[PDB]
Amino acid sequence: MSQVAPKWYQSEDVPAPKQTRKTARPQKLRASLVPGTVLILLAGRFRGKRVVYLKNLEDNTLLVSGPFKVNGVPLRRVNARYVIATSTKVNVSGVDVSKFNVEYFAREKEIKAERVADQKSVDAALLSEIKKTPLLKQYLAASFSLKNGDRPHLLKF
Amino acid sequence: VLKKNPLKNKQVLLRLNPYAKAYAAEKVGSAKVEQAKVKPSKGQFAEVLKN
Amino acid sequence: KEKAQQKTAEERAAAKKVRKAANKEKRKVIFDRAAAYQKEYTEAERSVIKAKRDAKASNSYYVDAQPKLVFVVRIKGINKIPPKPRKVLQLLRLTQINAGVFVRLTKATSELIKLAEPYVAYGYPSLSTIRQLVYKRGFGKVNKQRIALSDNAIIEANLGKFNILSIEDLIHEIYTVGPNFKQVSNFLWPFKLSNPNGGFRARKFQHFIQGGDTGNREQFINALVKQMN
Amino acid sequence: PTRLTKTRKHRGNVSAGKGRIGKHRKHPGGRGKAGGQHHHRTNLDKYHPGYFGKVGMRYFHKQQNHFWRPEINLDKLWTLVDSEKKDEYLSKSSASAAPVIDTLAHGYGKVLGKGRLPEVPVIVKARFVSKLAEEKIRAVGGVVELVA
Amino acid sequence: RVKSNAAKKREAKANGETVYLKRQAAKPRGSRIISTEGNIPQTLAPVAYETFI
Amino acid sequence: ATSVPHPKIVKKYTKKFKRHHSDRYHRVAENWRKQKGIDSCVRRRFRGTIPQPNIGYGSNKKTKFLNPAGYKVYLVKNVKDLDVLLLHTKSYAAEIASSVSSRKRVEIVAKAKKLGVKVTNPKG
Amino acid sequence: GRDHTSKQHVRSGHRTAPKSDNVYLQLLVKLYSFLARRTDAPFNKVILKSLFLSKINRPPVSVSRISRALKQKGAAEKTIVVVGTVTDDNRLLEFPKATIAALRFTAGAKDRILKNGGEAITLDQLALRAPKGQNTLIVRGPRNSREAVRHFGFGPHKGKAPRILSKGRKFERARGRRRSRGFKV
RNA sequence: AGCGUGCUACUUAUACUUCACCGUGAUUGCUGUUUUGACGCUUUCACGAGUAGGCAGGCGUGGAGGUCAGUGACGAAGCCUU
RNA sequence: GCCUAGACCGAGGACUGCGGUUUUUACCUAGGAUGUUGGCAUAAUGAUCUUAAGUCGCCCGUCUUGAAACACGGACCAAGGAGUCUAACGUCUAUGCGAGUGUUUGGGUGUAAAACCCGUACGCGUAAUGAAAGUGAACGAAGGUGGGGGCCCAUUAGGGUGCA
Ligand SMILES: [Mg+2]
Ligand SMILES: [Mg+2]
Ligand SMILES: [Mg+2]
Ligand SMILES: [Mg+2]
Ligand SMILES: [Mg+2]
Ligand SMILES: [Mg+2]
Ligand SMILES: [Mg+2]
Ligand SMILES: [Mg+2]
Ligand SMILES: [Mg+2]
Ligand SMILES: [Mg+2]
Ligand SMILES: [Mg+2]
Ligand SMILES: [Mg+2]
Ligand SMILES: [Mg+2]
Ligand SMILES: [Mg+2]
Ligand SMILES: [Mg+2]
Ligand SMILES: [Mg+2]
Ligand SMILES: [Mg+2]
Ligand SMILES: [Mg+2]
Ligand SMILES: [Mg+2]
Ligand SMILES: [Mg+2]
Ligand SMILES: [Mg+2]
Ligand SMILES: [Mg+2]
Ligand SMILES: [Mg+2]
Ligand SMILES: [Mg+2]
Ligand SMILES: [Mg+2]
Ligand SMILES: [Mg+2]
Ligand SMILES: [Mg+2]
Ligand SMILES: [Mg+2]
Ligand SMILES: [Mg+2]
Ligand SMILES: [Mg+2]
Ligand SMILES: [Mg+2]
Ligand SMILES: [Mg+2]
Ligand SMILES: [Mg+2]
Ligand SMILES: [Mg+2]
Ligand SMILES: [Mg+2]
Ligand SMILES: [Mg+2]
Ligand SMILES: [Mg+2]
Ligand SMILES: [Mg+2]
Ligand SMILES: [Mg+2]
Ligand SMILES: [Mg+2]
Ligand SMILES: [Mg+2]
Ligand SMILES: [Mg+2]
Ligand SMILES: [Mg+2]
Ligand SMILES: [Mg+2]
Ligand SMILES: [Mg+2]
Ligand SMILES: [Mg+2]
Ligand SMILES: [Mg+2]
Ligand SMILES: [Mg+2]
Ligand SMILES: [Mg+2]
Ligand SMILES: [Mg+2]
Ligand SMILES: [Mg+2]
Ligand SMILES: [Mg+2]
Repeated sequence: MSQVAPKWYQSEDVPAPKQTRKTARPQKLRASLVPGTVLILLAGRFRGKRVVYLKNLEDNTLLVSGPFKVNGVPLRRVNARYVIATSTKVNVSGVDVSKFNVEYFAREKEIKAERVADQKSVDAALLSEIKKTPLLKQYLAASFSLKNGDRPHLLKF
Repeated sequence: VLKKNPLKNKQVLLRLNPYAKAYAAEKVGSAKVEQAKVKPSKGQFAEVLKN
Repeated sequence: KEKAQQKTAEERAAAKKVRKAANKEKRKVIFDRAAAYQKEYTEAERSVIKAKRDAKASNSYYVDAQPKLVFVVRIKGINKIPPKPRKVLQLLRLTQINAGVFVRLTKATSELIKLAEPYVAYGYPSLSTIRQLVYKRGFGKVNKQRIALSDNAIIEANLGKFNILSIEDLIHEIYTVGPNFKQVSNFLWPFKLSNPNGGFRARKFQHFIQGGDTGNREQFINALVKQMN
Repeated sequence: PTRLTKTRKHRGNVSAGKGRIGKHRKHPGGRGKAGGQHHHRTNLDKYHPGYFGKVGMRYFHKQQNHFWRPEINLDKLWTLVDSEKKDEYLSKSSASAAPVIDTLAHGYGKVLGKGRLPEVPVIVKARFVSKLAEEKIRAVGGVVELVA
Repeated sequence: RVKSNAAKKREAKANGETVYLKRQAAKPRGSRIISTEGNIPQTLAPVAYETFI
Repeated sequence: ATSVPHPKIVKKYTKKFKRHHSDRYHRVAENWRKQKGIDSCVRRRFRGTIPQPNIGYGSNKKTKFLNPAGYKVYLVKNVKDLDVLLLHTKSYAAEIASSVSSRKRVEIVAKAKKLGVKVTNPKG
Repeated sequence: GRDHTSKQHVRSGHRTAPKSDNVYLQLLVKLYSFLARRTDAPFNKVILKSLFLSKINRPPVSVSRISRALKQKGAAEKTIVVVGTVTDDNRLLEFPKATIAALRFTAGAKDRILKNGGEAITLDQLALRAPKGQNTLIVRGPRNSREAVRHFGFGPHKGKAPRILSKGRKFERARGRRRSRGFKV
C-alpha cells in the first residue's frame, strides 16, 4: 500500500481463548419420538420412505431401519429435524439394540459382514412384529408424498 | 460487557435479590389469605343499586 | 514462571474466601430487608382492604390516601416544543422520546407535571412495574456515566450512605416514597423504554380522557409500561 | 509559508470564505479613513476618542534635542556605581568619604525620587533633581551637586 | 421564618430531641373516613335545556 | 487465514464513491468531490441520490488495511527493504514495485521465500 | 433524537500539553504526569497544569517577588517554586539565603541567589527533595501588568489605553476626550 | 371501497429498545514489568443533521536542504486497460 | 409458577468479580459460543464490471424568501485560469535573552552574496502628566477588608500563611 514500516511493538503472538463456560447440556427430543414409531424421512436418499425408529444414539441421531428387505432402507442414522414422527408404533421390546453405537458406523462399495448380519438379526424381530398389524408392511414399503390439497398444518400423523 | 436480565436469568436474579430464593420457595406469588366468607354490603351500601 | 501466576492465584483465592465470607453477612442483611419489605407491602395491602371493607360495613366511605409517586414517560419527539415545556422536560431529565422518570408528588412537582402534561404519559406505578423497570432497564449515574445495575455492590458503593444496600432497597425506596427519594431517583438514569408492543391509541397527542395518550392514566400506566418495557 | 494559509483550505468551496451575499467587493465603506464623521462615527468615537479637533498651541520648528532629559529614580541610582567596588562602598561610606555618582555622564538629566536608598551617604552630581529626591539623599547623609 | 426556625431549633435541643426546619411543598392528602349519618348521598342528574329569555 | 488470526473482515462500502455527474460529462472525473451547490440534490441528500463518503463507513480497526489474505502490505523497492519485515512475516506482506528491473525483481522474490515472507504480486 | 441540555462534542478548553516542541520541557511533563497520577499530593497536580501554560500565562517572577514572599511569617526556609523565568532586580538593597527552583534563571538572578548563600536548582531536583512538594511555596508573576492588557475592554468612560501608534497632544486628545471639544468619555 | 360512530387484528420512517462497527467528547488505570512506542497503551459512558462561516486532521503538485551508499537502458517518466 | 413455537445475534479472548450449587480450585446457566457431523478446496463462498428486473432518482452552478423552472452561463475536450507579495500594525502561539533588548546601517573575517565575529550610536522599553511654563511617584512590613490555588500546623472540624 504505502511506505509505513511495522513497529517493534507489533507482536505476532496469538492469545489463547478465554475459558468458556458453555458446558453442554443434554438434547431435548420431541415427545413424538418414541422407539418403534414409524417415521417419514424428509431429506436424503431415502426421502419419502416410511421407516422404523429403533434407538437414540449418543450422536443425537436416530437409528433407523426400513426394514431393508421391505423398503431398501438399511440400518443408518437420521437427524430428528428431518423426520416427521407419525403415530404408528411397533413393539420393539424384542429387538436387542445394545451393540449399536457411533463406533459401529465409523467410516473406513464393499459392505462389512458384521453389518449385514446385524441387519438380518434386527429385521427378523422387526418383521415378526410388523406382520401383526395388517397393511403395516405395505404401508412401510410405500413411499410418502404430498397429494393436492394436503395441508401439513392441519393433519395428524 | 453484556447486561443480563434478572427476570430471565435466575442466577442473576439471585445475585441481585437473595430473597428471591425465599420468595420462590414459599410461593409468595400464590400465597393464600385466610378469612371468613362474609358480605358486608347488605345494609346501606345497597344505596348503590338505586336512589 | 508459573510460580508467580499460581502464587497470585493462591493469594486471590484466600482474599476471595475472606471477601465472600464477609459479604455473606451483608447479603443476609439485604435478604432480611427484602423479606421485611414484602411483609410490610402485604400488611399494608391487607390493612387497606380491611379498611375499605370496614367502611362498607359501618355505613361510611373510606377515601384512599392520594398517591405520592408517579412515573412519567415522554412520548413526544424533540421538535416544535415551546420554551417553557421544553425546559420543564429537560428538568425532568426527559430529553428523548420514551424516556421515563420517577417523580414524588407534591405541589411544585405537580405543577411541573401539569406543565409537561400535553407531552407525557404518566401514572401510578405498581410494585411489580417498578421491579421490572429497575431489573431490566435500571441504570445508575456514576461519574456522569450510565452504568448497568448488575450487582448490589454498585448500589452499595453509591447509596450506602442513604441506607440503600440492594436492588430491593432501591425498589422499596421508590415504591414507598422514602426520605431519600430524591437521591435514589436522581441516581437512576432515566429509563429508556422501547415503543409499546401493540402500539399506542390511534392518535397519541391528546389527553387519555379524550381517547389519546397524554395526561394521567393512573393505573393504566402499569399496562403501558408492561407494553413498553 | 503559503502551504499553511487558509486560502488553500477554501479551494473547492464556492465563495472562499467571503460570503455568498456579502462577497468581497472592491471598497464598500470607502478607502482608507473615509467617512469618519458620518458613518464611521461609531467606530472612531468608541475606540479612538479625541481623534477630531485641535488641542493646544503649535510649535514652529520644534527641536527635540532641547528637551532631552532622561530620568533616573533613586532605586536605580546605586547601579551607576562600579560593580566591583559596590560592596566596599556600601561599608566604608561616611560623611568624610562617600562615592561620587555623576548621573549626567551616564545619560540622565533629572534625578527623580521613586524608591528607597541605603542609609548611606552619597554625592550625586546632576543637572536637575526633584524636591523629594534631594530630601531622601540628604536624609541618608548625602548631597546633590548641581552640574551642567 | 429565620426567628421561628431558631426558636424551633432551641426547644427541641432543650428536650434533647430533633426538629426539621426545611419547608415542604403541599403533599397529597392522607386516607380518611366519611360519615353518612345525616349525609346519605343524594343522586344528581344533568338537567334538560331551557330558554329563560 | 494464513496470517495472524483476525476478526471477519468487513468492508462497509465495496463500490467506488463516484463524483456527481461524472457520468453526464467527460470533463467531470469520477474522483469524488463534495457538492457545494445551493440547489444540489446530492448535497441535500434526496432519496435516490448517490451515496457519499462519511466517517460511518470507516473500517474496523482490527481488519483495517488487511488484504483478503489477512496481511498488511508493505512496499519494497530493493532487497534491503525486506529487512523491516523480518519479525512480521505472519502479519505483513511485501509488494514489489513496478519499476524494479526484471533482474532485481527475481532477487527480491528469492530472498522473501528464504525468509518466509509472502509476496502479493508474484508473476509480473 | 435528543433535546440536548449542553453543547455536544465540546473540548475541555484547558491545555493538556505544552504547545512547545522543546524536548526537555516534555521530560519535565513526563515526571509530573506520573507524580500527579500517583501521589495524591495536590502540589503535583498544580505543577503538571502549570507546565502547560503559554508564555503570557507564565509571567516572569522578579527576584524581588521572592524576597517579599520569603518575608511572610514562618516562610523564611520554604522552597520557592517558579514555573518560568526568575529575573534579577537591581532595586533590591539585599537578598536572603534561599533555595529556589525555576525553569530558567537570568544571569543576574543566579548571580544574586548564589551570592547571598542560596541555591538555584532546577525543577527535577525539586522532585527528589520534595516529591510531594513538602514545605514548598509556589510564586506566580503579575499577569495584568502586560502592555496588551492596557487596551483590553476599551470603551467610553472605561479608562483603558487606546490602541495608538503615536503619543502626543495631536493624537486622540480632542473630541470625545475633552468637554471643551464637544463631550468627554 | 360514501357519511357518523365503536371494536379486534394487521402495515411500516434515517424515530425508540438490544447488539455490532467508524468517528468525536469525556472517562478508569498504566514506570522496582518501562518491556527497544507514554506524541503510547488501556477501562468505561454519552453523543453524531447542516447553507454563509470558523477551526482541526489529512490527500495531491512545481521547486529546495537532508536521508534511503533508494528505482532505472536487463527499461525512468508519460500514456491505455472489468 | 409451569410447558411450548419461531427469528436475529455470538462482541470479547490465560486468570482475577458477584452469585449460585457447595459435589470447600467440586462444579454451574454465574464479568459476551461452544460442541459435534457433513461437504468443498480444478471448488460451495465472496467482490467488482456489464446488463435485466423491481423500486426510487427533475440540470448542475448562481443570485434568491422561494429554482427542475417559461430566471442567467454552460455543444464538446485538453492546457492555462482567480485572496498574492510588500510597508506598517492588533490578538494568539513558539523561541532567545531579560531591565534590558535588537550581530547584518556599518566594521572584521571568509572555502566569498553564505557561514563566523565586532561595537559606538540608535529604536523600543525602563515615568507620567499638562495646551504650555513646568512638576514628577513609600504614613504603614509598598496598605486594609472579604474570598483565593498551593503550602505549614492540626485532630471531623479548626488554626496559620496566603502568589496570580
Ligand atoms: Mg417391496
Ligand atoms: Mg427525577
Ligand atoms: Mg452482592
Ligand atoms: Mg405485532
Ligand atoms: Mg391500534
Ligand atoms: Mg396512528
Ligand atoms: Mg388514523
Ligand atoms: Mg371517548
Ligand atoms: Mg417488550
Ligand atoms: Mg500546498
Ligand atoms: Mg471548509
Ligand atoms: Mg462551506
Ligand atoms: Mg463551482
Ligand atoms: Mg473568510
Ligand atoms: Mg459569489
Ligand atoms: Mg460585506
Ligand atoms: Mg450626513
Ligand atoms: Mg515633558
Ligand atoms: Mg473501496
Ligand atoms: Mg463542484
Ligand atoms: Mg439550481
Ligand atoms: Mg435552497
Ligand atoms: Mg514504464
Ligand atoms: Mg442520534
Ligand atoms: Mg445529555
Ligand atoms: Mg494586583
Ligand atoms: Mg508604552
Ligand atoms: Mg465648546
Ligand atoms: Mg365507517
Ligand atoms: Mg442508527
Ligand atoms: Mg457534522
Ligand atoms: Mg512538494
Ligand atoms: Mg512553480
Ligand atoms: Mg533533494
Ligand atoms: Mg470472537
Ligand atoms: Mg457423523
Ligand atoms: Mg432499475
Ligand atoms: Mg445569478
Ligand atoms: Mg443582489
Ligand atoms: Mg440566502
Ligand atoms: Mg425573485
Ligand atoms: Mg414557471
Ligand atoms: Mg433574477
Ligand atoms: Mg442576471
Ligand atoms: Mg446559452
Ligand atoms: Mg463557454
Ligand atoms: Mg452535443
Ligand atoms: Mg500581525
Ligand atoms: Mg551575512
Ligand atoms: Mg537609546
Ligand atoms: Mg540603548
Ligand atoms: Mg485574607
